Amino acid sequence: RRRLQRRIAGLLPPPARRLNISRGSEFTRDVRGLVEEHAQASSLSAAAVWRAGLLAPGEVAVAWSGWRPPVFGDFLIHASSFNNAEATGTPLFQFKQSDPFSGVDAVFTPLSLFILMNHGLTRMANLLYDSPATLADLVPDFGRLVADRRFHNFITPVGPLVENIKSTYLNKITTVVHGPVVSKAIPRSTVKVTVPQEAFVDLDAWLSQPCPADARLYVALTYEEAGPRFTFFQSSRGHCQIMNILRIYYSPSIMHRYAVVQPLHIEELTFGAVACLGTFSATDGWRRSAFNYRGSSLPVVEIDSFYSNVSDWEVIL
Amino acid sequence: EADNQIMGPSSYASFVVRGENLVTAVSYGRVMRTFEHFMARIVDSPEKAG
Amino acid sequence: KIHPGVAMTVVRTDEILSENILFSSRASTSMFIGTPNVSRREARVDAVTF
Amino acid sequence: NEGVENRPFPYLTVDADLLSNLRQSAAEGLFHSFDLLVGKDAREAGI
Amino acid sequence: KFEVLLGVYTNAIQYVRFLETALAVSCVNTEFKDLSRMTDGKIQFRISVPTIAHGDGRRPSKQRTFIVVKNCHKHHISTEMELSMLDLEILHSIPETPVEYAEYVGAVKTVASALQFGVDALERGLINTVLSVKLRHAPPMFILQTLA
Amino acid sequence: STKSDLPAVAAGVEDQPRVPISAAVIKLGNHAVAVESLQKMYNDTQSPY
Repeated sequence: RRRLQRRIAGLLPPPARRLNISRGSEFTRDVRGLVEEHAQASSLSAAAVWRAGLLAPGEVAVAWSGWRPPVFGDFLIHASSFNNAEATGTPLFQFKQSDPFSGVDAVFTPLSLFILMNHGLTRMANLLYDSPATLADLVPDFGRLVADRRFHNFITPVGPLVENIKSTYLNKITTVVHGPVVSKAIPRSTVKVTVPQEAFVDLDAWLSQPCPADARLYVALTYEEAGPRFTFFQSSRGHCQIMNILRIYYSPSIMHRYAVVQPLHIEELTFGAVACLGTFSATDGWRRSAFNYRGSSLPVVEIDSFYSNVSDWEVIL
Repeated sequence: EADNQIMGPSSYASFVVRGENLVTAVSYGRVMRTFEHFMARIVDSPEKAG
Repeated sequence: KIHPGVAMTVVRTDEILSENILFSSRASTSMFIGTPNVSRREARVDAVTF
Repeated sequence: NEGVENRPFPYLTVDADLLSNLRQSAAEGLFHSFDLLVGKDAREAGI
Repeated sequence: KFEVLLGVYTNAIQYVRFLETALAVSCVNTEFKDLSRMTDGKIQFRISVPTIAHGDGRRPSKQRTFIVVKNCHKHHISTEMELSMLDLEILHSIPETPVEYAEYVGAVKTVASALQFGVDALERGLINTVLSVKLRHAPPMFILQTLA
Repeated sequence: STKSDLPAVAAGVEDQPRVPISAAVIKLGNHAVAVESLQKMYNDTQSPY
């Protein structure tokens, strides 16, 4: 009954949320304990681990805040299939391979996906990948898998890259599949998801009341007449709205697909699919930039502060 | 009713590249105006606020 | 441009940006000044909203 | 336009406030070269 | 051949108060700690209305007494500064190299600037609140000219 | 009485010294009113006055 007191005194304390500040010039111990957050990294010493508290269970606590650590999904890829000059924050799209026991993976950035679709944006695609044939056999039968319009249920978005070690023959990437996208380096710095500007469109800008707490990034494969395209939507609504909103936005191209060809078949009838990619702050995100290569540059959409959270593929019609 | 004269500086100011600025100028070619205040501001007592 | 049988009367509204004076008397209100509270609100992925 | 180095310098405090019509100037481009840092990104960058 | 930088300048933020500005003549102020504890305030007046008796026969109004009560207007004011997690995890960490020490006093400078910015935003919000209290409790002059 | 209620209505307003603040004070007869401006305080923060 007193052992329970000493135990419940340790299991009691929630983090002190409010605090009576007196003067901002004071910077006393209470406000430092409010602003201090423990790191996921320290040097391998006894004092550094025992002060950073790396061995704490569940979270990192020196010796439940709305903060959870992320989860990494590491893939091993053919090093020719992934141009290593790409930045940290680019959304990768792992193709579910038809090989039964293959331990090698086939990820795609959307730039590498563009030369897969078609076979400035095209200039940076062909400068980043001089070879449209070593990716045309990663998918073994692209013409069949698109001509029966089942390409959307084979591509699993795995969120953005965070760290990529450049090995020579078989490349190892570390992505973030779910949660808060943040770097793991010895100086920690911010990671920003970069999507190409010509591919990225907006949805509040296309429509031109309330402000939400977060906006959700959407990816959208769609089967047109001239091949598939990977547009990237950003929306601040909910999903069940966005299905009807993109049905309105594609209601031109739905009539165009029924018009320029008549679907005598039955597997052609789907018109793309959309999958949520996660939430970011709806206020100051997607500040544009340009991704500078050795000789050229494409304009890029640099979404800061991503919470990666993949959803599944829902058809559009 | 205007006054006829104002006091003012007679000579131009003197910005001469001293030794450490010259070393930066020789190595990288980038000179800091008043490098001495950089040394007093981020080496000896950087915590003193502006 | 012939006149119909009706005659409309237009109503508009006009916005006039003034620069107002403001008087207030001595000791008009008594004010109960509280205390400042600081608190975080939403610890997102890289920034904690104080 | 994003031309600034954005490094943590030892900055100098001046006597004269410069704050008048500032966001209005940066909205229309009185300055050729500048960088706006809002909230989170207003930290000094790493060496 | 060198490119020179000629100086790195910044603005010194002026510190305002409420008792130092001249709007505080229009109000008296009380440091009341337990204002979240308070729910309602009340000033109750009693004003006896005297009268003069007449000579003629009218209905004589007797001695009257007006009692009015005046209630308090609570005001809440709040802005949101944001700090990056990176400066905070640098702040809890111990520096051992002078490079990390430079980054450490940089993050300390960032968080201290944020703290004085927070109290400065509450100080400006106080005077904004007082001005809105006055500008809601003020009719224009072309009503008080008739009611004078 | 009003002369006996004068410390009673003076709760915490009198046990205070008088420090000077700056104020542009004009005179309208017997009043000594103080015309001031605070658009300096609102032109820093880019808020409409």
